[PDB]
Amino acid sequence: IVGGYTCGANTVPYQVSLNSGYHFCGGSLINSQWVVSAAHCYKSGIQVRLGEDNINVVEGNEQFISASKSIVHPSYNSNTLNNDIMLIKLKSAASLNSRVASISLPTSCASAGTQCLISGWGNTKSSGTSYPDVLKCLKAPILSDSSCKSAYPGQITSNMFCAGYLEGGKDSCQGDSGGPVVCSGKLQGIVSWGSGCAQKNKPGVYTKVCNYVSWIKQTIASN
Amino acid sequence: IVGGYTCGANTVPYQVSLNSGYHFCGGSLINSQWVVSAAHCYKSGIQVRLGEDNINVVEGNEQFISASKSIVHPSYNSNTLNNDIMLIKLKSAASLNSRVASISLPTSCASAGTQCLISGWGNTKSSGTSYPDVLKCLKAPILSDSSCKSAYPGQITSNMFCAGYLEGGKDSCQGDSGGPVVCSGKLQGIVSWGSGCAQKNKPGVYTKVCNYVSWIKQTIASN
Amino acid sequence: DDDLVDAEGNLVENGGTYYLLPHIWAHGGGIETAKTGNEPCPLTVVRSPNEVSKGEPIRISSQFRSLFIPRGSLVALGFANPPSCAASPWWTVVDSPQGPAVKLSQQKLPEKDILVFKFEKVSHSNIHVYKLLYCQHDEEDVKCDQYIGIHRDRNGNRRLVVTEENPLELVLLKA
Amino acid sequence: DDDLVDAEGNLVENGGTYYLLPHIWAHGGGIETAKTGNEPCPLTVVRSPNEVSKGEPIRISSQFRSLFIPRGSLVALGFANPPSCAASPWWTVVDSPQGPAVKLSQQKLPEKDILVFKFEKVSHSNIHVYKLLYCQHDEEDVKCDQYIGIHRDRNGNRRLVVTEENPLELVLLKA
Ligand SMILES: [Ca+2]
Ligand SMILES: [Ca+2]
Repeated sequence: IVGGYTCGANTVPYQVSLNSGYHFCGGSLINSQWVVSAAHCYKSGIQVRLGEDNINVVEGNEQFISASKSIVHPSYNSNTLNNDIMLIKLKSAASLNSRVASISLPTSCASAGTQCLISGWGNTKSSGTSYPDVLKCLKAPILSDSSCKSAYPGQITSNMFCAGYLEGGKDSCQGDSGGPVVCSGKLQGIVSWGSGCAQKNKPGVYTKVCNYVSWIKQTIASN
Repeated sequence: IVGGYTCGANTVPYQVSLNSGYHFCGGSLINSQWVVSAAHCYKSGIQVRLGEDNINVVEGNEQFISASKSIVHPSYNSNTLNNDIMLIKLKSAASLNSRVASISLPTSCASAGTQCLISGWGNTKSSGTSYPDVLKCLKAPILSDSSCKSAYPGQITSNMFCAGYLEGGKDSCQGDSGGPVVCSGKLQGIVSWGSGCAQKNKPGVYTKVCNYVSWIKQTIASN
Repeated sequence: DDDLVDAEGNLVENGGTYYLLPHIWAHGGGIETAKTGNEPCPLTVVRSPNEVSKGEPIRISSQFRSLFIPRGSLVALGFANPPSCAASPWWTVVDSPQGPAVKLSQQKLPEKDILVFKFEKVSHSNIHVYKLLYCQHDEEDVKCDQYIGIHRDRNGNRRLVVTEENPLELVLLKA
Repeated sequence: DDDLVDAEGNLVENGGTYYLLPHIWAHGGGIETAKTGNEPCPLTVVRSPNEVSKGEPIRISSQFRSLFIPRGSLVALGFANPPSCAASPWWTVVDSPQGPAVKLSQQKLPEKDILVFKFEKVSHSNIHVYKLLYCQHDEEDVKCDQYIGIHRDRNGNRRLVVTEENPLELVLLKA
C-alpha cells in the first residue's frame, strides 16, 4: 500500500497472507474454510497464514493452514487480466476469534463515491521499493466507471472497477494482489492490477466481486 | 556529492563552508585572509566556518570568521553561468594549522584524465533528498573538452571544464557549489553547475580556476 | 532586489516544489494544464480559472549546484505531478497559432528548449511578486528580453504565452 | 512456482531489471540499441554484435500488482537506461518495410502500444529458456500468436522483429 497507514495488529481480521516460503499475495476470509484472493496469485502448495500483522515475526496469533485445493476462475484470462478471482479451500478449518474473522460477500455492487478500506503488505513507494513488516491500510473511494475507462483505455471490463485517487499518491501496489477491498462491511473487490502505483490518473483496478457471488457459491457447495 | 565517501574529519583543511544561518555553499581557503568560491554563491552576510566536519555539531576545531568583502568576478554572467568565481576576504586572518590549511593556486591548467578530489556537504543522492552531517569526498578525473561540450550542447565556455563519470552514479550535487576540486595538490576547479546530479552524460561542470590566477593575485593585492 | 524569494521572503529551494499563484490583485488561480489541439492529455500550460485553486505544484530547477536559485539564473519549470503522455514534466516554449506557447511535450526536449525561463522581481514591495521571462540563445550569450503573458483562448483557457503585453505576475508558495 | 523464471530458477521480480541473454551465443549477446535508417538516435532494438556482452539491463513489468510476474501475463519491456532521445524506456512494435519491428520512440506512446509482450517457456530439460511472443488486440481479447526474432540487416545489426522464423531464445539474468 502506498500513501497508507499502519492498520493495527489484527484490526483487519479477514486479511490473510498467501505464503510460499515468503509472502507473495493477499487473500480474504469468507468462512472458516474458504479464502478468496486473485487468479494471478495462483500457485501450487500455497500456505495460508491467518491472524497476521508482522509477517516476518511470530507474535502468537498466527494460524498457518495449507491449501488443499486452489480453484482459479474458469473464465480467467491472464492476457486481459479479466475474471481475476481465485478460491482457496483450507485443509483445516480456521478457528474463528476476534483476530481471525470472515468478511461477508457483497450484496450489491457499490457505486462511485462509496468509501472502502484497501489493505495488504505490498510495496509502499510509487517510485522505489520498501516492503513493510506490518499490514498497511488505505481508505479509498470507488471511482466513476468512466474515470476508470479513461485512465485505462480499452482495458476496463464489467468485471473490474477503479478505486483510489486520480491525482495519485495513495494506492495499492505490488505485493497487495489478491488483497481485500471492504466497503462498509462487505467484500467489494480484490486487489488485481494497475499501471505502476499511485501514479497520476492511473488508479488501482480491482476485481468486481459482486459479479462472482454465484460462482463462489457453486464452488463452495460442490467442494 | 553522490557516489562519494566520508572524507574523515579535517582531512580537507582547505574546505570551508559559507554560512548565512545554515550551510549554502562550499569554498576554498587560498590563504589566511581569502577564500575562493562561486560567483552564484554571493550573499552579503557570509560567515566562513573553517576547520569543519560535522557542520551541525561543534566538534571543537572550528573557526568562525565573517567576510568583510565579497568580490564577484567582474565578468560573471548568471544567464550563461560563465566566469563563475568569487573572492571572499575574511574579517580577521585564519589561524593556519593541520585542521585549517590553505590550498595552492595553479600555475598551469590541468590535463584531461587527471584524477581530482571534489568535496562538499551537498546532496548525497540526487533522485531524492539527503544532506550529510559530515563532509563527503569523491575522486573524479577531468574529462575531454569534446565530450564535455557534447554533454552540454552550446553551453561550454573556455572557463569551464567537466569532471566525473559519463556513466553516472558519482558526481557532485546541490550543496557542493563553490566548493573545491583539487588535482595534484592544486585548486583546478570550483563546483559550479550541471544538469541534475550523477546522470549519464551529465558530468559536473567546474569553473576553470587556472584562467583566473592573475585576477586572483591582482585582487588580493588591492583589497 | 533581484534575489528570488517565495511569499514568506524565503529563497527558493533549487528543485523545490512550489505553487505559482497570483497576488490578490488578479483573477484566476495557480498554474494548471489543459487539453488543446490534438493533445491526447492536458499538455497546455495555463492559469487556472478558479480563484480558489492553488493549481499544480511546480518543480523549479537551476543548473547551479547551490541549495537555492541564484540571482539572474535561468530556471527550468516543470509539473512535479505531470500527466502521462508528456515525455518529461518540463515546460517548453513552442511555436503555435497563438504565438510562442508554454507547453509540455510528448517528446524529450533538448536542454536548450527547457532552460528558457527567468524570474524577475517587480520593483515595489509589500508582496514578493515576480514576472516571468522567456530567454533565447544568441549562440554564446543568453538573452531574456520577452515576458510570458496570458492569452485567453476560444475555450476559455488562460494560456501562458510570450505576449507583447499583459504580463504574467507570480507569487511563489512552498508546496 | 510459475512459468516465468530466471537463470537461477527464481521468479522474476515484477518491474525488476534483467539481462536478456541468448541461449546460443553464436546468435549474439544481450539486448541493446542501434541507430538504423533515418533514426536520429539508437531507436532500434537489437541483439548486441559482441558475443560476450550481457547487453543492457531490461525492466520487465506486469500491470498485475504481484511481487513477481504471473505465469502467462503480458509484459512491457524497457531499458533501465535508455538513450536520451527516447520518450519512454519502453519497447513498442511499429510497422516497418520488412515487417513489424521492436523499437523505441521519441514520442510518449500510450500503454496499448507497450503492453504487447509475453514469454513462452522452451522445453529444455535443464536451463531456463524462453521465447518471446508479440501480442496485439483483437476481439476484446489480446492475442499472442506471433514470435519475435532476429533479422540481420545490411549494416550487420541483429534486429529484433516479428518474424516467423529465427525465433528468439532468451535466458534472464538478474542485474
Ligand atoms: Ca506473524
Ligand atoms: Ca562542526
